[PDB]
Amino acid sequence: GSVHKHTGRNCGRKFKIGEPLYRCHECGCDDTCVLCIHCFNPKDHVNHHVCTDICTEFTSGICDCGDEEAWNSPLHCKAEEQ
Ligand SMILES: [Zn+2]
Ligand SMILES: [Zn+2]
Ligand SMILES: [Zn+2]
Repeated sequence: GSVHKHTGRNCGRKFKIGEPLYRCHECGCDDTCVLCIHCFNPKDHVNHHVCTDICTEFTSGICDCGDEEAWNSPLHCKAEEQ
């Protein structure tokens, strides 16, 4: 897979139509806190309650990975791995 890391800053990537927005009940500050396909690390959320929403004309936004206000726990962005 190809990767473009956002290290030392937030992701902020705008979801493309059709993509999942991931939320985690445990990690999210609230229900508007979301991660993109590039960032969501399944390892961070094994014992967690995760839901996806799907990007449409009316459901969109930007990825909160790297924005510390959005998360209760340290996230390990998927893009940073190898
Ligand atoms: Zn992202
Ligand atoms: Zn990320
Ligand atoms: Zn989580």
